[PDB]
Amino acid sequence: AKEVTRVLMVETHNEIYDKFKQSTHSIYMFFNTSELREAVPEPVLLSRAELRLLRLKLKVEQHVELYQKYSNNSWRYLSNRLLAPSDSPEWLSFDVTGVVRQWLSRGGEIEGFRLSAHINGFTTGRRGDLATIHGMNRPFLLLMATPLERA
Amino acid sequence: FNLDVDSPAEYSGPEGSYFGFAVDFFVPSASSRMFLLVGAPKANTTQPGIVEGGQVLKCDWSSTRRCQPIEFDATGNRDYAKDDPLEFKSHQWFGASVRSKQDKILACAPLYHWRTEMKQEREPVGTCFLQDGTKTVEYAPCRSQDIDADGQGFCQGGFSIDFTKADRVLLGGPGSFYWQGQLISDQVAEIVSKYDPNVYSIKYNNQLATRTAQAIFDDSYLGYSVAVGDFNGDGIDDFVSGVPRAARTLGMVYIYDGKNMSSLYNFTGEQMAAYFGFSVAATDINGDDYADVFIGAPLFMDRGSDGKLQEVGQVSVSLQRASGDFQTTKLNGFEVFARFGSAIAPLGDLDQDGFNDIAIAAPYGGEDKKGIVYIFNGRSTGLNAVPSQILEGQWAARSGCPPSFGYSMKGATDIDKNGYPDLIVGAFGVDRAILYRARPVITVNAGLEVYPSIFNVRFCLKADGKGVLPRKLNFQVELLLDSPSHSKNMTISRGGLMQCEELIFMEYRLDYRTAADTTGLQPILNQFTPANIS
Amino acid sequence: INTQVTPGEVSIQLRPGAEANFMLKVHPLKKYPVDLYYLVDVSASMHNNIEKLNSVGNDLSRKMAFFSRDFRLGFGSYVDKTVSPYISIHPERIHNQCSDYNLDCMPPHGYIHVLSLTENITEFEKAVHRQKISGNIDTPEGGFDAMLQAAVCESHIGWRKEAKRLLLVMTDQTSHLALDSKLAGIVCPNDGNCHLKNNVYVKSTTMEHPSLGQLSEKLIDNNINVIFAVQGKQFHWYKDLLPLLPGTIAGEIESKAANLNNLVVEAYQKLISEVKVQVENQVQGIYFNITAICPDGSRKPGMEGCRNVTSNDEVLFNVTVTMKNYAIIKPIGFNETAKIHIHRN
Ligand SMILES: *[C@@H]1O[C@H](CO)[C@@H](O[C@@H]2O[C@H](CO)[C@@H](O[C@@H]3O[C@H](CO)[C@@H](O[C@H]4O[C@H](CO[C@H]5O[C@H](CO)[C@@H](O)[C@H](O)[C@@H]5O)[C@@H](O)[C@H](O)[C@@H]4O)[C@H](O[C@H]4O[C@H](CO)[C@@H](O)[C@H](O)[C@@H]4O)[C@@H]3O)[C@H](O)[C@H]2NC(C)=O)[C@H](O)[C@H]1NC(C)=O
Ligand SMILES: *[C@@H]1O[C@H](CO)[C@@H](O[C@@H]2O[C@H](CO)[C@@H](O[C@@H]3O[C@H](CO)[C@@H](O)[C@H](O)[C@H]3NC(C)=O)[C@H](O)[C@H]2NC(C)=O)[C@H](O)[C@H]1NC(C)=O
Ligand SMILES: *[C@@H]1O[C@H](CO)[C@@H](O[C@@H]2O[C@H](CO)[C@@H](O)[C@H](O)[C@H]2NC(C)=O)[C@H](O)[C@H]1NC(C)=O
Ligand SMILES: *[C@@H]1O[C@H](CO)[C@@H](O[C@@H]2O[C@H](CO)[C@@H](O)[C@H](O)[C@H]2NC(C)=O)[C@H](O)[C@H]1NC(C)=O
Ligand SMILES: *[C@@H]1O[C@H](CO)[C@@H](O)[C@H](O)[C@H]1NC(C)=O
Ligand SMILES: *[C@@H]1O[C@H](CO)[C@@H](O)[C@H](O)[C@H]1NC(C)=O
Ligand SMILES: *[C@@H]1O[C@H](CO)[C@@H](O)[C@H](O)[C@H]1NC(C)=O
Ligand SMILES: *[C@@H]1O[C@H](CO)[C@@H](O)[C@H](O)[C@H]1NC(C)=O
Ligand SMILES: *[C@@H]1O[C@H](CO)[C@@H](O)[C@H](O)[C@H]1NC(C)=O
Ligand SMILES: [Ca+2]
Ligand SMILES: [Ca+2]
Ligand SMILES: [Ca+2]
Ligand SMILES: [Ca+2]
Ligand SMILES: [Ca+2]
Ligand SMILES: [Mn+2]
Repeated sequence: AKEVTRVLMVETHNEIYDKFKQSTHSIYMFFNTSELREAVPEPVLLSRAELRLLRLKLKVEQHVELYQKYSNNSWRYLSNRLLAPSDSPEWLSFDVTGVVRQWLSRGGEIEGFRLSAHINGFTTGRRGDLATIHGMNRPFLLLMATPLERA
Repeated sequence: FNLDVDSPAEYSGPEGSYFGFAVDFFVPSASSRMFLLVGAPKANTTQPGIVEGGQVLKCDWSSTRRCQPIEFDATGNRDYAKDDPLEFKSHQWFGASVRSKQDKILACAPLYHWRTEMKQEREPVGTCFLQDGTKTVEYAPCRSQDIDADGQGFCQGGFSIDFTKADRVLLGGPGSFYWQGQLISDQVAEIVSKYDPNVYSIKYNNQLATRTAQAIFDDSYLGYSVAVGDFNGDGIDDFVSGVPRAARTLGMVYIYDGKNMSSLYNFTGEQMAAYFGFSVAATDINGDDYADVFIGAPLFMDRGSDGKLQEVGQVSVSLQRASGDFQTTKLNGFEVFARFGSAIAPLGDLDQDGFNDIAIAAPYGGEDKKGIVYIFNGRSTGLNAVPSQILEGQWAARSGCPPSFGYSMKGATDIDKNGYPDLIVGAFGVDRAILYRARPVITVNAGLEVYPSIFNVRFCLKADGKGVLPRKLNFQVELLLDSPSHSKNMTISRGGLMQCEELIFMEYRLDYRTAADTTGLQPILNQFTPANIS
Repeated sequence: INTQVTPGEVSIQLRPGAEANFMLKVHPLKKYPVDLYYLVDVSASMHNNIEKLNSVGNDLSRKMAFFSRDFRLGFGSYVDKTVSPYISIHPERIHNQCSDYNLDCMPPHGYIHVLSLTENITEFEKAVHRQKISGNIDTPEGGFDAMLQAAVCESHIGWRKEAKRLLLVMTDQTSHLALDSKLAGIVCPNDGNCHLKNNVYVKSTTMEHPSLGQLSEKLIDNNINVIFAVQGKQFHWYKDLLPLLPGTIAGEIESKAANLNNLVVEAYQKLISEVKVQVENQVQGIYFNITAICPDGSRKPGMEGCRNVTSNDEVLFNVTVTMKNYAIIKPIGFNETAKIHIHRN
């Protein structure tokens, strides 16, 4: 019923690897606010926002630590999740509605999330000549917002 | 230096089938007839739908040199589902590596493209066929549940195999863990007892193999060449593997333990990309009862007087001592672009002088690239630098791909029961397998007594030999002054005393007619003794 | 007759046991015509280097305009052998190796000659855009075979006898060695002849990778200067290969991967400033000893020769030919030769 939209992330080399070139400890996905405003202008019109990720074939143990960018100088904790030991590219969904709503009206240069431990669009896991190749379904921000005319 | 070059045993095979890629001897203990094993990976078989599958032909040594192939798996491709080929045996290169124990024959296909249970891709894992008597079994070490090139997808088993004296089989697959390598050693009894054609993983109970290394260790080609030898003196042969791609492409040799894969020693090449460890053999050379390590580098570049680099090849010999330290001696090549050191195979005590002998061959040397084989003897301190015998190929190039005579050879196995280990040389370019027989070696001592020196001339001599030899021998001598010459046909028995006589500088020639045996082997004189005194 | 090397030919007769030295003068010139070839890897590990190479075309001409007066540029690509286990022979992956990623990528190929050396540059910017990316499974990428095919096949590439040949090969990781093809099953060596049917190396599945020594000899015979533009950690590995390859130098590429024009300028300047000579002697009984003299005054005989030399700086090479058919002695990268004829008696 509600209109859906997708907000693609920045390129791994363009803006992701600007200062955080080697984020081995945690994979980082960055975004800028112009595309979020393009998806929907009204902050209140965002009924729900979701984060889509593609799981890998770990099948041993998955513990993801979710930090967020508060004023680009600190960290913010929201929640944590686990991945079932299944050898299949399962889809992951995170509830980041508040962060997206806050960032939509907050002017900034770049914003992102830390995924630490204590995937499609990144290194697949085959070391050598088949490691750095990118494919579709690159991590994006799924949005579910009502049209301005309807509401 | 006793190899017969005037009458070599020549074996033919299918045309354009790489007949001679892998040669080995077959000496069954139960029977008194010793056969031969040759490889032909590109030989068409009678299997349905299999093109150029390959076979291991077995040739007899008798006068009627007729040859026939051995039946190992006479069936088509297996099926996993309806209209689904479970196997891709076409171009499987079956018979690339052949190793034979007393009565066990192991033929291995390194291009056995087994589709996985779930991913069902044509990645070749590599299997082997072990036969001892009428019963035959199938051995698949690299076929397991760790699929894709991460663990064992491109394991390529059976590339290099060897048999341990302790009734054990060593298998090395260079393609495991993104071409890192593996060394899978299993007991023959377990494989023989547990043979279920229904199950494919065929997981074993006493299977020990090297685990995955670090990420930087990728492209190591471990298990490229395997050998067996005793180093720590515990009664079990250790494992030696050639590593020509590790150490940022420098060349290494890894020595493991047959008990629980413990790293005893290591080796490192001096030149970058010099193919250190391409072929490794473990045999004794100085008769100290310690198994030495022989390492050959086919593509080695050396600096000349003017600094011009030439690719002649280099072979390194390691002399093991009681303490454990290794003394490395480098043997440079003889001809440019000859690939000296491509194939190394021990010959044992070829001339029965106590010290064993080894052979190093250059498959692309000589005129028109006919292949050159060098025979090296053994000393107390290493081995003799200069070659003792030269073997040359008598066949030219049929096509652009050269014959490459001497690309692979087997030895250290007596066939004619003369006590001399004969050597077989197989060239896949011309599809021939040539066996060279060791001629009898007779050591002779000569002594001349003249008194007074200012007259009586009375020369004496004796003869001795090892193995089966004719009871009576014929020798021709001569006389020189300052009649000036006196010839005499004398007869000396083996082990006899001083055959002294007088006549009122000598040169002696052995008669090659009466001394020849029924087969046709003419005894050869010792090359290390002088033929003239004073 | 000869221009760079002063003596066209020297005929000296000598009895065995007596030495007879001569003079070999070398005078490098200025404004060498440049034929530069781009042997670039189009493997999957270079999704960014291909786009980095896009802008070299028009920009490098400005830099080369005041070193040389005429510039001719070509193009080339190579991935790897079209065999297993180097590539995937699966029915769905034999033609496209990016099916598992659902990506449109060029099928792997041993060597394809996209464009020859042309005065036109607009052809170069058209050629860089129409070629896609490729890839395969194993980490090493066969480049020595591409070098040998781009060197031997002079007619297809279009090398000029009067210009300074330049073959600039770009890689980031190690290349396949000669005997690595035993895993695939190819077990006899490369002959080294021309096998380009139609700008495609058809003999990529029946012959092994060329030897390092054979490749170096062919490069010396074809008077080909090689620049090893690399960006990864393998810069040290390719730097240690420079003594093995006469007349060859290697350069570094940053991660941001835009110093290609500067790297080419520096490589050209270094190649012009180095003068090394080796003798390819086949006459039996003669021994070659070379004594090089440097303009700086430091007597440095040997293969290294003299470095940091420019025009109007005459470099001397004292050679004393003795005795214990003709022998050709020539500098590496110089289009002229100094063939010496000796009286056999
Ligand atoms: C002759 O040459 C031989 C070849 O060079 C050489 O053999 C090498 O020996 C060294 C040490 O003797 C050995 O290095 C060790 O390798 C161990 C794995 O076999 C490793 O164990 C840890 O790593 C395993 C897998 O590594 C992955 O996972 C790790 C996390 O677990 C991660 O950190 C790694 O980066 C990699 O991704 C893992 O499964 C295992 O559980 C261990 O975690 C050893 O690690 C030690 O170091 C860590 C610190 O990093 C310490 O916590 C601890 O002390 C660990 O023990 C160690 O790296 C090579 O692997 C051998 N190579 C081959 C090939 O076998 C012989 O030793 C030489 N002989 C002589 C006499 O010199
Ligand atoms: C190796 O390279 C050298 C440098 O490029 C060549 O040397 C020069 O070769 C030019 C050939 O293109 C000459 O130009 C021509 O020379 C002839 C003299 O025979 C004149 O009639 C032509 O008019 C002239 N063409 C022009 C100027 O456009 C150069 O004169 C000559 N020398 C210099 C100093 O540039 C070598 O020839 C070349 N060697 C081989 C074997 O190709
Ligand atoms: C093995 O059998 C095949 C066909 O029965 C022979 O022909 C080869 O296979 C196809 C035939 O259509 C061709 O594409 C190949 O080029 C053929 N090979 C050659 C070398 O011509 C093949 O010759 C047979 N091989 C042997 C050793 O007998
Ligand atoms: C099994 O492996 C272990 C560990 O590699 C071996 O224990 C070492 O063996 C070496 C070889 O003699 C000794 O020098 C060490 O003192 C041993 N202990 C260590 C390293 O802590 C063991 O010998 C191997 N074999 C068996 C049967 O256990
Ligand atoms: C920033 O936002 C713009 C909006 O048009 C978008 O095109 C771009 O991809 C974003 N990321 C950048 C510039 O890194
Ligand atoms: C010795 O034997 C040879 C060959 O058997 C024979 O030709 C010769 O006449 C014999 N006698 C002498 C004196 O050589
Ligand atoms: C090649 O250069 C010439 C010289 O100006 C030019 O006229 C021509 O258009 C160029 N070729 C192309 C395809 O643009
Ligand atoms: C050749 O000449 C050099 C320089 O004059 C000198 O080292 C010696 O006379 C000779 N060297 C060799 C290695 O023959
Ligand atoms: C070259 O060296 C020789 C010594 O080997 C010397 O006699 C001769 O004078 C030298 N020639 C020149 C031009 O210096
Ligand atoms: Ca032992
Ligand atoms: Ca010894
Ligand atoms: Ca001996
Ligand atoms: Ca014999
Ligand atoms: Ca590759
Ligand atoms: Mn690559």
